[PDB]
Amino acid sequence: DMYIERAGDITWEKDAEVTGNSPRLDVALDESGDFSLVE
Amino acid sequence: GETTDGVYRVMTRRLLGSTQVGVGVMQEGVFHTMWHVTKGAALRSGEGRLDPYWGDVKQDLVSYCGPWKLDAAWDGLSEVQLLAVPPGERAKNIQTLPGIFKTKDGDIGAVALDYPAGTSGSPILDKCGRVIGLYGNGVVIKNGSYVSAITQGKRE
Ligand SMILES: Cc1cc(CO)c2cccc(NC(=O)C3CCNCC3)c2n1
Repeated sequence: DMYIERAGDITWEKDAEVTGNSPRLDVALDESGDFSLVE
Repeated sequence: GETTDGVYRVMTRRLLGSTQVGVGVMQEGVFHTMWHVTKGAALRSGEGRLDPYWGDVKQDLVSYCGPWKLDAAWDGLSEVQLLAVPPGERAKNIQTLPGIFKTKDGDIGAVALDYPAGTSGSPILDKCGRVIGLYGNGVVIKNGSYVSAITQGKRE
C-alpha cells in the first residue's frame, strides 16, 4: 500500500547546477509505453 | 489528506523498510505521476485515500482525484529544470537544454540526466515554473547512460 510525502515547492531556481547534453535520437514507442532506439 | 500544490515522494512499506518507488505533482487538487510508478493502485495521503481517475499505459501517465491538469509545453529552444527528488535525498533543481526523441508520430523533448528509477515522476519546469512534463520513461543509449522523455499529458 503506497503513500505520499511532500518534498518541496515547484519553483524555478537561479544558479541551479547547469549540466547534461542535448542528444537527438531516433526512437520507437511500442504499445507497452517502452521507447526503443531505431538505428 | 495533504492537498497543497507541489512535489511529493511516492513510498511503499510492502518491501524492506520504506522504499521510494517514484515522485508526483499536486496541482489544482489532482495528483500526477507515471503509470509504471503506481500501476494504477490507490494511494494514501496521511489518512485520506487518493483514487485513480485517468491513466494510459502507453503515455505512461496516471492522474488521481481528477483529470490531468498540466498543459504547459517545452518551447523547443530554452533550458529547463528537472526538480529531481531522488530516494533518501533532498529535492534539487538541475538546469539542462533538452535533446530530442524523433518518432514516426512527431518529436518529443528529452533530458540526458541519469537518476535512480525511484526518481520517476519528478517534474521538469520552464523558467515561469510551469510543469512541461514528468521525468522517468526513457531509453539506455550506446554508452550505457539513461535519457528520459519529457512526458506531458493532455488537459481537457
Ligand atoms: C534502466 C533504467 C535506468 C534508469 C536510471 O539509470 C531509469 C531511471 C528512471 C526510469 C527508468 N525506467 C524507465 O524508463 C522504464 C522504461 C520502460 N517503461 C517504463 C519505465 C530507468 N530505467
